[PDB]
Amino acid sequence: IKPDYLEYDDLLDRDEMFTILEEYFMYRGLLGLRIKYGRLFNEIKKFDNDAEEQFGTIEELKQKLRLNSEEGADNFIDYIKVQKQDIVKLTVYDCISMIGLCACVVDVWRNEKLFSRWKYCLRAIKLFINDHMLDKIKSILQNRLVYVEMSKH
Amino acid sequence: IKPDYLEYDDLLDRDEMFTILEEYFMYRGLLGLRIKYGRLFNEIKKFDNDAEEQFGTIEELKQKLRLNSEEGADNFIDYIKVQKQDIVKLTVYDCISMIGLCACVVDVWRNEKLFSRWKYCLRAIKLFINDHMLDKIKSILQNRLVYVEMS
Repeated sequence: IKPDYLEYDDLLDRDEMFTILEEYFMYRGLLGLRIKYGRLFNEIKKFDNDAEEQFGTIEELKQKLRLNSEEGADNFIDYIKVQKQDIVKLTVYDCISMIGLCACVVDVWRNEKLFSRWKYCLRAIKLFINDHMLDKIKSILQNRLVYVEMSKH
Repeated sequence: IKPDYLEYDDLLDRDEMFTILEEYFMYRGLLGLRIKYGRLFNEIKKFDNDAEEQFGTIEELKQKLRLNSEEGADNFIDYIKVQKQDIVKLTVYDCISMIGLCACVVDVWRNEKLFSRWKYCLRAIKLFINDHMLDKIKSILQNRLVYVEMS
């Protein structure tokens, strides 16, 4: 039995990166951010700054992708597919931004009470981020948490 | 890719009973009941009446098990185990009541904001309800979706 990552402060080798993301999008997509999260989720939450810098503001995407419309989730998927196409050589930082983007998008859906749409973030991650990139993200989060430890003490 | 069951109105052979329960406890345990549910979840929601009749009120269970305490989830699991060892011959209706019981319990945890504890309901289901009983429950829910239409 694996741990619950909502209030998890670590990221060990035994922890699966995708599962962390599954729970992250479930919890953020259903409960939102006004909740106690652990150091782990708190790090992933910072991916939001990246996403805005790379893909634009959520207010813009919301209008352009018509996120809250019936075709909103399908549009988001096509948009993600378009992003993956258009980027010349994908870096781990693209993948990080992309996650932050999903997070911001899931916020829009939660507020609209389209609660089942958090699933689409996972579908998008699967399309955008391969196992090799998930490893690199996990390695980065592990480093970032080690520094958060130093900062604390 | 399987469907999302939050607003699902059916229950087909291809739908796995455990997965339905996974999502049910996730959604009820995190969002609660003031949400649009499909006919499927609405049926499982009725398991609540069963649970009260068989295991007692949630107010009492909450006090007896001290559900919101640090040991609350472990206590609930113990409770489930005890109840199972105790039942001479387990019926599908015992399993149904037990699910309703988990549902009522998850409500307590949600209100306390112990949001990760919904997982324990699944752990409890796995202990209490074998695949054979899950099939019988699925069969009943399939009938009930029909019975409801009739009415």
